[PDB]
Amino acid sequence: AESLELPKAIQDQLPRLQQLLKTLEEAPPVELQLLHECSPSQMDLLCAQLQLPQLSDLGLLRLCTWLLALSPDLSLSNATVLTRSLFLGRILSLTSSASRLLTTALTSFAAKYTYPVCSALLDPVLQAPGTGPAQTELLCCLVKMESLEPDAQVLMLGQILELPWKEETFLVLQSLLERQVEMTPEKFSVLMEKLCKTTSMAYAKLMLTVMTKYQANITETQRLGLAMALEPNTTFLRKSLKAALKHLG
Repeated sequence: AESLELPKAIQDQLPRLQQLLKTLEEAPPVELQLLHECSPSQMDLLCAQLQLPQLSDLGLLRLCTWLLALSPDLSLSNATVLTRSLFLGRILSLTSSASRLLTTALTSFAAKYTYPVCSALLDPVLQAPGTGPAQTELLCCLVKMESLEPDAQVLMLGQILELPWKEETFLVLQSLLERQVEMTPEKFSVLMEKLCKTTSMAYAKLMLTVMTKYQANITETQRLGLAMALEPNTTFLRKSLKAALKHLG
């Protein structure tokens, strides 16, 4: 309805692409190489017309294998678009842990496109209503990947801090913070402000990780802020948190 046009070669080769995808459900052909004709907006349109969200798990894994062999590499933004089209709907639809094939497809694609996969799925997954352990376990796994390099971890931390904070975010953030990711004092200030401003075990563990792994960054005002956030007897991990707090004094 928005009338964006696919690149000429793509419009022309489109039944061939639909053909190839069907075979995957039954080394990449040059037709897949045509993905490079697309801007990311065109890639989004193309993915929808290919009906990528509707591939079987097997078709998905096979297509990911082909995508991983593409040379040159997909650009950051094109890889971001493809990731969402390939995986977002499937992940959001989970009511149980991801199948072996889904997990294999996602992790092998992320092993190469680590930052693009993580940045592509983090926001929409966390911002979706009713996101649960089946969704957060995959996000936790992504952010723990050894191939998510130190600078990409810094970038993901910045992205997580900008999200509204609820239990699912606490889990993913704690997983990333366990890796000892560096933060500018400005980012650390945001983290502390949100932390100091609760009933869950996930919030307790997040708090504990921050107080123990980032002790060197905690200012006296932040310490007092933590002190206030801890007073009540309703909180989880009271004893460990009090101990961690006393250590900062």
